[PDB]
Amino acid sequence: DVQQKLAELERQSGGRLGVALINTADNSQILYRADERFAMCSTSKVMAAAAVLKKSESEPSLLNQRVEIKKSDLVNYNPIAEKHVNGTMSLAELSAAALQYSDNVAMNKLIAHVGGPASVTAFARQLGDETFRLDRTEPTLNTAIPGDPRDTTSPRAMAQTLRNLTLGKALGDSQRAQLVTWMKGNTTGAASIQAGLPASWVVGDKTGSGGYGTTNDIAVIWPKDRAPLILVTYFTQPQPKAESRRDILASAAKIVTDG
Ligand SMILES: *C(=O)N1C[C@H](NOS(=O)(=O)O)CC[C@H]1C(=O)NC1CCNCC1
Repeated sequence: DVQQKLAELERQSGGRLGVALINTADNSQILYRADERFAMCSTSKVMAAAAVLKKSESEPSLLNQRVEIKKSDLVNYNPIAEKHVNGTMSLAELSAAALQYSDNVAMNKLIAHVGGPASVTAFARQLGDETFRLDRTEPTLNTAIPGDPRDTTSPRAMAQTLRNLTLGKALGDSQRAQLVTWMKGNTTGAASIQAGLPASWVVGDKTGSGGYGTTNDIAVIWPKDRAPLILVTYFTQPQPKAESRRDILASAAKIVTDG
């Protein structure tokens, strides 16, 4: 059965695997270590962008507001922001960069705008997600030290929240659509959950990686002519310098779907 297959995959992987699937056809779930904490890494960018979208509902100019980019903002991973040094990007542009290029400067500007990691966390609490915690900014939020609760959530909580954000009513109509549009346009993701699904299925996802070989993906999935699914696959390893294992996420996706 599905639980045995996931346990076997986890054993083969040598690490710790967390899965939560929500099938909106029947409100059923497939859960594996779904209440354990895992470091989110770049998957936390979805919540930061959603927090800005929420604020924009009462401030219609917000997505157009200009944010300065300076050398001092640069970190290491900034493919979009590094092209606008001494200029500005709008909050919409920063959201797109964070979600589609995983730019870490862009994430930091979303965090700062809403008031910092504790404000992103407070947004999650307002949604009814009492598990999510964003503690740090980029780049340090990705350390993924085993046993460290900073910058973690559980698969169950993140699946339920991603469902709320992309399919439910957490966000206004325009803002929900915007988040879905951004996630459907991500430039990565094909090697993770998508690699375990049929070619025809439509996916909006956000990946992440970090210390301890942490390899993550969170997705909303539209199978052909079926109600959507939400899938969270989090994975981390014992060794600080372990390499990423996107194949494990693909394999988990294949196990928990009928595709
Ligand atoms: C997110 O987890 N990131 C951002 C960037 N893109 O990876 S993706 O998987 O999101 O596409 C690089 C990996 C990761 C990240 O921020 N890693 C840190 C880079 C700086 N050193 C510490 C790890």
